[PDB]
Amino acid sequence: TRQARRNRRRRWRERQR
RNA sequence: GGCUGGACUCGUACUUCGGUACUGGAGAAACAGCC
Repeated sequence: TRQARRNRRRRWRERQR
């Protein structure tokens, strides 16, 4: 599913926010 | 959270109008796994 990018991309990206 | 993604509900695109697809969009690094 898309909830992988919403956990993989989400975990590497939130780090920036 | 130290790491991954399997649903949701949305917003937005599509589309048979069901339903899926976009986390270069959130609630929410929530829940599951290991907890």
